[PDB]
Amino acid sequence: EEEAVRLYIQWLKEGGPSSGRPPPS
Repeated sequence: EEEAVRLYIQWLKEGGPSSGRPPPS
């Protein structure tokens, strides 16, 4: 189950403040 993407894409994608944040990976 994707804990992630709400968490991961939460990092970078659409609503994700990237460039200066550690990802799920």
